[PDB]
Amino acid sequence: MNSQYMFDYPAINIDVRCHRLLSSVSYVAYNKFHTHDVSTYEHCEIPLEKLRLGFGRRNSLADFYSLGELPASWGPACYFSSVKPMMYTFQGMASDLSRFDLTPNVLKALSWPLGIPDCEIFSICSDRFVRGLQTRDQLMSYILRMGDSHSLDECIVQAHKKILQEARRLGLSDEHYNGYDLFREIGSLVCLRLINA
Amino acid sequence: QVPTRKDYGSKVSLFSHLPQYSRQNSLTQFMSIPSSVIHPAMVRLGLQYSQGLVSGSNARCIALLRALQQVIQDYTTPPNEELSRDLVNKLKPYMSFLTQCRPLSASMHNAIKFLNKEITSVGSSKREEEAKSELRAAIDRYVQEKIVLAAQAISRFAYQKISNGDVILVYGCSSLVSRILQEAWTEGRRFRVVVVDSRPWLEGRHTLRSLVHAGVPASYLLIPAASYVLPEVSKVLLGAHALLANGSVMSRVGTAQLALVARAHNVPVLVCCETYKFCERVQTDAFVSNELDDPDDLQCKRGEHVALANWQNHASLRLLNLVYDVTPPELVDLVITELGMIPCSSVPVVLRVKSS
Amino acid sequence: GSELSERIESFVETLKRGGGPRSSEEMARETLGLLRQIITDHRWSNAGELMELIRREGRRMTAAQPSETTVGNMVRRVLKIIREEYGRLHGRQESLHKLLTSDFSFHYAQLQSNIIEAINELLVELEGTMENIAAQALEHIHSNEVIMTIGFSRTVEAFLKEAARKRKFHVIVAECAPFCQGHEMAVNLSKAGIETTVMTDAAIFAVMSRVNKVIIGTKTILANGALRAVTGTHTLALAAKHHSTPLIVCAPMFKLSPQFPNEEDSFHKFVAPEEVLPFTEGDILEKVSVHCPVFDYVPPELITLFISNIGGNAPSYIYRLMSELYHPDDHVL
Amino acid sequence: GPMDDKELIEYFKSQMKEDPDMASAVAAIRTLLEFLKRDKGETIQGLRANLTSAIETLCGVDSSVAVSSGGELFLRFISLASLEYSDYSKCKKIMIERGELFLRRISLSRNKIADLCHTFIKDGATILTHAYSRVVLRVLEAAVAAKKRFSVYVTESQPDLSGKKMAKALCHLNVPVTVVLDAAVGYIMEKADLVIVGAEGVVENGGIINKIGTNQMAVCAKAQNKPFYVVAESFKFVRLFPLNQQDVPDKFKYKAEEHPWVDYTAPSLITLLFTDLGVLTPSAVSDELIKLYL
Repeated sequence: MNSQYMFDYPAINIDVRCHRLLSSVSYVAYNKFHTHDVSTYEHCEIPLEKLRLGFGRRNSLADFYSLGELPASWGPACYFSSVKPMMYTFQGMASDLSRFDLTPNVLKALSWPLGIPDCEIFSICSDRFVRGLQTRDQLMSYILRMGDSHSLDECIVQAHKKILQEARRLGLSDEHYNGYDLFREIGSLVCLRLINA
Repeated sequence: QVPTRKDYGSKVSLFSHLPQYSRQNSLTQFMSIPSSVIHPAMVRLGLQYSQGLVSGSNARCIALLRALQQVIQDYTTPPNEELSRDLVNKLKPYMSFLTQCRPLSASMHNAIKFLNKEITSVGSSKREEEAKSELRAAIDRYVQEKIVLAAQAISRFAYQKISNGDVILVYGCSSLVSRILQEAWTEGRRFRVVVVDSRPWLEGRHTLRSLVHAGVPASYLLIPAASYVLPEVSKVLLGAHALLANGSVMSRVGTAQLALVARAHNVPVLVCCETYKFCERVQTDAFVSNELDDPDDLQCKRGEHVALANWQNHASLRLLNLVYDVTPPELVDLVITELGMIPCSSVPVVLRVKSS
Repeated sequence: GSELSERIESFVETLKRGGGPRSSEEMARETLGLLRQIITDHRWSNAGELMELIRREGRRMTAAQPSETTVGNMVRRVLKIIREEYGRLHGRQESLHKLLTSDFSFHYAQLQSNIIEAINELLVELEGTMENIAAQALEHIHSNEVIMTIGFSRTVEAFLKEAARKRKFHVIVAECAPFCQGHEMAVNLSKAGIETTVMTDAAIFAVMSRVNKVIIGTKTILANGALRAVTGTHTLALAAKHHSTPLIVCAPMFKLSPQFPNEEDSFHKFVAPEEVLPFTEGDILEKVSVHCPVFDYVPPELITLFISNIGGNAPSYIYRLMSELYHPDDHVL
Repeated sequence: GPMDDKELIEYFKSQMKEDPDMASAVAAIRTLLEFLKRDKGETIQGLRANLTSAIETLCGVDSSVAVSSGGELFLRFISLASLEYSDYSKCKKIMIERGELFLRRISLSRNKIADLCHTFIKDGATILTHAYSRVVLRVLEAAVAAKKRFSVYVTESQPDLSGKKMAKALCHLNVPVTVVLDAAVGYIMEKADLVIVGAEGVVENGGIINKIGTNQMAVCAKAQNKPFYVVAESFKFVRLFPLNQQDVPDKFKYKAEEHPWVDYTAPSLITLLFTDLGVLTPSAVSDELIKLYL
């Protein structure tokens, strides 16, 4: 099956002492057919060990994992996206505080989604940041650390679920958060929480 | 040395070239205690082989490989000798004794060939403990790759061929078939299973229990009534003891008959088998190569009288207990292996790519 | 030079006039020896000249007697050996893999020695073919079996003689009319203690219901698994298929020909009508058409198993063996 | 990104319309390679995902088995090329070169099939065909050029009368041809000497996916001991294993009362297959597919 070939494999290392810190995923050469299907997001290969491959052009990412499936490829990196493309606010603001480091209410507001204050999403959403082969490890590690699972696909599903939960809490509409760019959603939510308090 | 097991009863003329033993008559009664000419692990393994304490082909292969690991662990090299030759020459009588206890299965033969190739490949300059550890690791890796990952891949492949609301007919006991059905039910497929069983082993009951413990609806019947149930059957799924170079399926007796009756009812036939059970030999019928079990197992108590009791009193009476049969490749629609979905005619091709 | 030319002319005339080497193995050995002498004596610089010379000689021998496929098979085997040696000494099949993932003028001094040693190894393997085939007799014959044969096949005779050393069975031999060579097979098998029956081909169907399996030889094996056998073998195969009786072809690997059954009107060998209708019939011979085909075409679907020096195989795998022996560019020759 | 869905569909349709002789699979492979030419990507993962989406939308344009076969073959070609070169620039150059060579090789498969298949046609033979097929037309042209005389029967193919088009194309080169109903397959089988058909897709076990009326003709030829030959190109080798007619994917049956457009023919009903690889038994297709995928 052509959909099972893997150029690189994500090796996950999880430390028991703290899941939100030092838990990482590296990428190693595979160059062979994997046992399961593969999903592509921002040049990142996710094995579909717990979810199944899906097809179509559904509007939201939730429309896929609500059926226990994941799209073959979605996000800005792909020319034609299974999810409906959309834009999020406060991207320029995120690029602005990309220079700001981790150094009261602001810390509690920015503690999301890890629960421990962090400012990596600002560097993620910065305009100087470019997506390629060198940024797979850090982005996938952030996704892994945000969720609580040993599988990347489950971590992505949980990340989108918590994004939707925070959007419900803050009163934003569901249709404006579909999962096209998870990290842009995280940055927009963090910026909204920061400006709120 | 090791004495020769005595044949029991009178054999059919067409099957006079095959051995036929008695379950009660063991060989270790003529062997020393403690065992000296035969390693104790091999003695115990042959004892459970002859008594039928382990029966499945995968189970027999796993037990043989564990006993071989124990023998290699307990082995020591003799002065002025080489590991590669001495180990094989020492293992040969153990395999002869095991064959005397019960004829070796195809998976057992393939495992023996693999282990002999691995032992012959051990370098002379290699240290004894390093060589033993490498052999044990090779045996463990062989078990892992050829059984567990192969079964997982076969189940993943067979999930795509199982749909909601279909009827799957299974025969006897096969770990691969039960595993496939269990994962298919687990992932969310909804179906029912029809279990076919035959005397005197009645191994199918085993599978039935597994299905009952998995929540899968199941039905039970004997092989002669199979033609009654195939009209409602959507597909037939069969395990295989071996796949031969001509594409024929060597399996438990009654498999070829079930395939023929399914063909008469226009239902697809799928055979699941790991690639390590593929054999280079060919066989056109069940007469040239087969196993003769204990004829006394055919005796059944129907009412208050056993008609086959003291059957050896009648000079012309013979009791035939065939173990295996051969299904021609034209009676099998699909073969499921860890390599993918292939036809029977592709069996030699796999044999070409696995060897080199 | 002159001696090689005389040998080639004698071989061609013997093929044209019939007779010569009765055994197929003997004919293969003579063809290999002739090709080796051609390679040694004739002058060539690079692989291309040698291949063209071998192609011309093989074309001549094949045109001498098209029904003798062993000579052409040997020529193509030698050509494939030359190609393999040149590729091994110079560089480092058509498939989807080759299609997706993307010159014999060079001269080498040691190429000739490699070709000669490969030919010698091929001859050595050829010498032990019959024993290799016969060593598998016990795996296919059980006690008190009934075997049916047609004509006189030396490979089948060796098979049955080896099997009879340890098992008792019955053999039925059909006399391949008009040249009733089955009588020689029957008397030879009876001399070895095997119980044998002599019958005509007209009874092949009648007794087929009491036959356990059929073991036959062949003259040629086609690329699709079809057989060029003695006449009457198609009827025997049809009768065996009617009763689902397994049919075993004991044929060495050197009888495989990469040709296909597309060729017509040259497949069967037509001989003088005297074998079928004697000249003493008289006037009625003026207005009667008499045809005596020697060979018959057997479709691959009527064959159960092929037993060769490399083991047992299904007909559906024959192509792969044909891919391992001959280059696709040498089929036309 | 570059060349969105509209441009891809336009290029595919333009390639199909400009050269009506070119098959759908060849046009799809050309569109995929010309997409590969201008991608402006830096990673092989995004390239693979973009090519997969392009194949998805192309199969959305045309519901034929051959388009999907070409898409899978192109994906395997990309994976094989990536396996040898790690750097993306060198890999892309090698992919472009190998794709040009692949297009050149697949553009002349029809002539090879004709030259290898016309020998099986005898003088005075009666050829039975099912529907319109460029490969069958080419093999009959090659047989005619060999100064051979034969007659051809063709069914009308009721859904779309491509049999009439085949009959006119055969009359163009002065070939005695006859048009029969789709219900006259069994009636006329006894008069035909051999049957030659095309195939939209060759499945793993050696069977074929073809026009809706192929299975009837194959079964009728089997019932009367008539040879059944299939001419098909290499790029139509699909890794599909249907068990019956219902097991064929629905994306190929419809949109191309109950009116399926294709059917499956088992390998046991096929005598030989004529491909650019040569004359093969149905068992060789599975070997080829196994060798391709490691």
